[PDB]
Amino acid sequence: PKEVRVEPQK
Amino acid sequence: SVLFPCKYASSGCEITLPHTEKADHEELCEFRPYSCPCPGASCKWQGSLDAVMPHLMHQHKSITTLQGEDIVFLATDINLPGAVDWVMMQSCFGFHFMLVLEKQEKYDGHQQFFAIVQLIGTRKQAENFAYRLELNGHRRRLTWEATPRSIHEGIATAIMNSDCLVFDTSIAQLFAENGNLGINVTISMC
Ligand SMILES: [Zn+2]
Ligand SMILES: [Zn+2]
Repeated sequence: PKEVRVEPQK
Repeated sequence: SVLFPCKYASSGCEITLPHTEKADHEELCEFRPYSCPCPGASCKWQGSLDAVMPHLMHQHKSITTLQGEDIVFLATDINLPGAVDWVMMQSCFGFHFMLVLEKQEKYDGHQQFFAIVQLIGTRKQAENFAYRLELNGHRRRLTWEATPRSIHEGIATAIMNSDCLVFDTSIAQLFAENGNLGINVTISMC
């Protein structure tokens, strides 16, 4: 059930 | 009653059909090339299904994968101007699912968000799954549940038809922390 910081595609 | 080979016979189809049926099949045909399932119009790649994951790994290195049926998709910097994209992968039930968040320019300074999940697999395989997207905030919760699209189909039509999780900037602010949006993604089998 973890989390992932996702940055914009760029 | 005259029968034509599928246009993808050269790739291995073996289906032959009446002209009345030919295009309807060729649109659905498994031997149809897959286009890159990443959001935006930058990558023009095409290939077979088995080539998709290696492609994503070679050309889209920044895309992170999480194992689990129940994860948090944290989109950072959602208020940063322009139309933008977020993408990650979720691995469960023996498959990979691509999670996509897309920000579009709407009528005035107002922008709209579209969030959707695709199966890295065929349409038939896609039918065995359901996904749930959850936005959570203070004393609130917005939830969308549906059948994931196969990347064979893509998401342009779904997004165009609002057939996914749809919300705009003002909605986004209710659920955002900093400039970030947490999306709960849960996959299950039908
Ligand atoms: Zn065919
Ligand atoms: Zn690509």
